[PDB]
Parts: sequence; C-alpha cells; structure tokens
Amino acid sequence: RIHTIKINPDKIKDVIGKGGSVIRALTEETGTTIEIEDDGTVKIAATDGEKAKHAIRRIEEITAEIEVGRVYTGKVTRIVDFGAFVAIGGGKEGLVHISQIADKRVEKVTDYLQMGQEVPVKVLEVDRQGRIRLSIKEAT
Amino acid sequence: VDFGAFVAIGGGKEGLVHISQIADKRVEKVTDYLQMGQEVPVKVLEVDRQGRIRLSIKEATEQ
Amino acid sequence: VDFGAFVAIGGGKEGLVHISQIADKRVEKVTDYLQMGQEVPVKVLEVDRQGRIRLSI
Amino acid sequence: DPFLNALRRERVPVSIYLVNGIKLQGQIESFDQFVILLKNTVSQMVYKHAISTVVPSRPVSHHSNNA
Amino acid sequence: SLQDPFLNALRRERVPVSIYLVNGIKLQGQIESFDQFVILLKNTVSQMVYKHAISTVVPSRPV
Amino acid sequence: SLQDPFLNALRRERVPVSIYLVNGIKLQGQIESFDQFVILLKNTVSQMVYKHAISTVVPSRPV
Amino acid sequence: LQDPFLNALRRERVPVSIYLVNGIKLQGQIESFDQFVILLKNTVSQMVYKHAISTVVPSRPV
Amino acid sequence: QDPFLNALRRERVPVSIYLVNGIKLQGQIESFDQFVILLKNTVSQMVYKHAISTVVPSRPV
Amino acid sequence: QDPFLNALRRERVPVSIYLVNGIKLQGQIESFDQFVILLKNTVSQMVYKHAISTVVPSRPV
RNA sequence: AGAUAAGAAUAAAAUCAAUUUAAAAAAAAAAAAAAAAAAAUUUUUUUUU
Repeated sequence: RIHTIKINPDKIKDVIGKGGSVIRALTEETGTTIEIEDDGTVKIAATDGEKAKHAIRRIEEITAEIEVGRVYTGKVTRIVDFGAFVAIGGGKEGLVHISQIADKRVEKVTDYLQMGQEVPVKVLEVDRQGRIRLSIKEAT
Repeated sequence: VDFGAFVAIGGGKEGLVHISQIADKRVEKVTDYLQMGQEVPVKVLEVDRQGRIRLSIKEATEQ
Repeated sequence: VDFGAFVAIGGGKEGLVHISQIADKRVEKVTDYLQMGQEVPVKVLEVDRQGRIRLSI
Repeated sequence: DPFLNALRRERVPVSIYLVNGIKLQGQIESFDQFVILLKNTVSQMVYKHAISTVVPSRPVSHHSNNA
Repeated sequence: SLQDPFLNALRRERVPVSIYLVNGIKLQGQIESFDQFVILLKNTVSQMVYKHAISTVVPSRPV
Repeated sequence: SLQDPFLNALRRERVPVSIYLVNGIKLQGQIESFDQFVILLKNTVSQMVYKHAISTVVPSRPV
Repeated sequence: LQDPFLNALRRERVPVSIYLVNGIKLQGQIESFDQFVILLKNTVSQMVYKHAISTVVPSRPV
Repeated sequence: QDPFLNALRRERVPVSIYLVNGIKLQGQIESFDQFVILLKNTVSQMVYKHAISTVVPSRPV
Repeated sequence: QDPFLNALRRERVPVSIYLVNGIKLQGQIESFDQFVILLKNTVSQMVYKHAISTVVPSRPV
C-alpha cells in the first residue's frame, strides 16, 4: 500500500520531532515507512492493510485532536508532588503540580497517587510554544 | 496575506516572507506595494531561523 | 591569531580562547602569545555552558 | 543607565520580559529612568517597573571599563 | 523624564491609545490630562489610569 | 499634584466610585481621607487603601 | 492621613482585617507600627510590609 | 521596631518568610540591610526586602 | 551583602535567580547595582532587581 | 503573532523547554563603585504614587 492523508500543515514539527525522534519512533512502532511532506501531505508505505491501519491510528492520535474545551478523563500515569503527568492522549502529558491540583486545604500526593487512573482534567495554561498544560478538576 | 506572504521568484511552489524582512523595516505593513500579483521582483535575504523562510522584494541580484 | 588562540588538551576539538582571557591586562595584542607550540595551563571549568577556556596570564 | 544607552547606540534587537511573564519582541528607541519606548511595528512605551529581564538577540559590545 | 512629554503630546493630540496594566488587562481611550503619577483618560468619562499600575502604552496613530 | 484635587472633587461631591486594585478586584465606596501614599473611604465600611495597589477608578456620575 | 489613622487604630487597639496585594486576607491586633512595617500581636508576632498591603478595615469603629 | 530582625538573628529563630507571590520560605537571618536580607538556613541566600511580603517566627521574641 | 556580591562576581559562581513568577534562571554576576543585575548566561543578560524574589548560589562565596 | 477592560478580595498550596526549531547547532572575561539623585546635615531611593 501507499496510503495518504491530506492532513493539516501546522502539526509538521510535532509529527517529525526535534532530532526526528518522534518520526523514527512512529516508523519503528508501526514497522512501516512514512513520508510527511514539510509542505504537502503524509504518505504511508506499508506491506499490508493492518500495518497501514496501525500507522493511521497512531498519526491520527497526534494530528489535530486539540485538547482545548470541556473536561476529559485522562490516565494519571506518573504521579509525584512536583506533578501527576496525566495523559489524555499519546505524547501529551498534562504535568499537574500540587499547586495546580490544590489551593487552601492541601495534602500529601499519596491521597491520589495511581498509574493509568482515569480522572477529570481541563486546560489551565496555553501558548504557541507547545507548553500548553491541563489540570485536575480539583483545581476549582 | 497581512500576517506574512507566500512569494515565488520562479516555479509553481510558493516560498514564505514576513512583515519586517519583505522590505527591510521601511514600513509597518507586510508589503510596501500591499498588492497581490504586483510586479516587484523577489530574492532571498540571508537570515534564516530553521522554522522561518525569507524572500524579500529584491531586483537585479541586490543580495 | 591576534583575537585569540586555539589550544589542544586532547583529540576532541577545542575552539578559540579569546585574547581578553589569554591576557589579564588592558593591551590585548598578539605579542603576548606569538610563540607557537608552547605548553600552557588550560581549564574550561564550565558546566551548563558552551565550549570556552579560562586560560589567563 | 549607560548599558541601555549602549544598546540604543548599537540598535540591537532585544527580547524584553514583563513581571507577569509577557514576552515583547522589539528594538528599544528611547529610555528614561521610568520607561523605554520601542517602535517595532507601532510606537509603544513600556514601564521599567513592569519589566523583569531583557536579553539581546545579537552579542553586545563590552563597556571595556571598570563598572 | 521621557514619559511626561510623550503623555502631554498624547493629551495635546487627544489620540486614542491602548493602555495595558501590570495584571495584563487592556483599556482603550483618549488621554486629556496627566500628572507625574497618574493619567486622566476618556472612554465614557475622563478617569484615573495610575502610571505605576501601567505596563505598556501604544497609540492608534503616530504622535 | 493634580491627583489630590481630583480625589478632593470626588470627596466634595461625595460621589460613590468603583476602585480597581492591581490584583484584579473591584471595591466600591465614597472617597474620604487622602494622602500621597493612601486613600480612605467614608462608606459604612471604613476602608484604608494603598495607592500603590490602586490601578484605576470609575465613578457612578461624572465629576 | 495614613500614619495618624494607623496611630489611632493602635491607640484604640482595634482588631483589623489586613489584605495583601497577592489577594491574601488576614485578621489580627496591633503590636506596633513603622513607616515601612506593621507588627501584629495576634498569634505569633508578624512583620507585614506596607509595600505588600492592599487594604485595611477595622472590625470595630475607630 | 528596627531591631526586630536583630532580635530574631540574636535568638537564631527559624522564621517563616513570605514573598508577594505567596511562596513561604523557612530559615534564620545571617545578616540584614535596609534593602536586602541574607538567610543562614541551608546555603546562604539574599532575599530582597522589597520582594518580602511578611515574616512570622516559630516562637515570639 | 555588597562584598558577598563582589566575591560571587570574583569567583564566577553559578547562581540560581528566581523572579516573582516561578521561573528559574542559571547565570553568574557580570556586574551589579542596587537597581539591576547584569548576568552571564548563553548571552549577557539584564535583570531589574524589583523583579527578583531570591538568588541562591550553587557554591558558597 | 494581543495581555479577561479588572473574581469584593490565594490565613497564606515555587508549574514544563526563556536562543529557537524538523534529524543538533550557531556560538562570544576588558569591571569592585559601596549606594542612583537632590538639597547639605538629611531626604527620596524598585521597604506605602
């Protein structure tokens, strides 16, 4: 197959990554060859249909899909006082320090430390810089 | 476009230029001509952030 | 050169030490460091930093 | 301050940060002990009591004297 | 004292300005009086915009 | 300083004003005592307010 | 003026609610006063800077 | 009022230092000046008195 | 405090600068005044002292 | 590419990557002065405009 998607130009730097690390990771995790035109559209050079579908799923999980809006149920993943790294999607950790988690009455992170625990989360910091950060609804 | 323009010296592909280095800060507007399809020739200025492209209004190998 | 010297501690490349390091005093002229091949003290002594040397006479 | 006058003399493009963390890109055009004027795209005045830090994009020539 | 004459020139021309506060809030209007620590600016009525609370000023037109 | 007379005019007309603090708070009251560093309110809650913390003022009625 | 008003509060030993520029609230009683500092005998002795204060209000009329 | 900082330094009292941003630090005075305070706890550091909102001790002095 | 700052500048000590905001900066003193710092970084940088909350050195002066 | 035209008030609880962006990448000591300024001992000085 040489499958193709006419996907949005602006996400380019995030589909390549610094050092090409995330494109290298994508190609190796899908076991499939990829072109993502700097100006133009993605091409997927695949041996067979299921491997092409696997590549589509992974690049769709990092193209568009902006996480700005209402509460989403993110998986806590790593939990520490300096932050829960709560991920709503792949390659998107909502690093949420105790200062984001809590104000007034405050408590040791053991009170809610878990990995993969789905919990309610929405935007609290935003920029062009890709340092956009979400927070647990306890921030209210 | 007001927030940066695509200008081709030649070929179908259209290269980028921005409000300052289009016209070496002679104006606040992106283009002194401020007109699409306008005849003023274009060539590259050296400055190149890896995430930026520069194609200034330049004739006769001004450099 | 007048502006500074390239000084070898090992095999991995080492850039120009600026004449303002090489010479403490106001003058900063090549006469202070014109001798080729001379063995000299050299400590970068620098972390979280780009490649530089604090050699000083 | 002579440092700010030297920047004005060399007309170096600088990144200024505010106390709130807002980042302004522009070339400083005038300065008093209360304020800077920078005329990047339109004439703008910034108060020094609201500035946190300033860093130049190009290198800036050493004062070459005792502080 | 660069600020005082610039503010007087804005007051003389009664040019619309955008003032920003230290907290990042915008206000809009015309300067029509000032003093060493305060500005009186009209959008509904001429009113106090304290200079120590101002972060930035940018006019609609050159003055 | 023309700021003190403006505050005295509000006090003379006993005008209820909305005072905005730099932290992004509206307070409400009537202008009462006034010093180079601080302003008091003659409202039922007798507030004393630091002018370094005052951002902007708007009245109930033009002064 | 602020300095005499502060002395009057100290003279009448009035409990006040102090507000800080950060949006801090506190309640306390006066220990002493200074051109740059406010000292409170409520709980442990607190040295509160005038540059940090936004607003002061009494609990009882001064 | 003025020797309050000296009294804390004399009693070497661990004192809660509050910055305008709402951050709390902990430690004792090493030396103090009209514009700046140098702290004794852990590594010695300078905190601008201008940046300090309030100070409250672990014991009264 | 003035000599401590001169000693940091003399010894080219790496210091952590904290502003009123939660930013952390690494540098060394290039020059200092009661209103400003000039700081060694990737480039020479200006800091207004009214923006600084605290400075803490990596090594004592 | 713009920062809420102000949350009646955070007993007080440091946010990730401040040179950017696609496979790095370009790379850079001349420094004591002990307060800045004015009155002529004071004051303001980024400890209340």
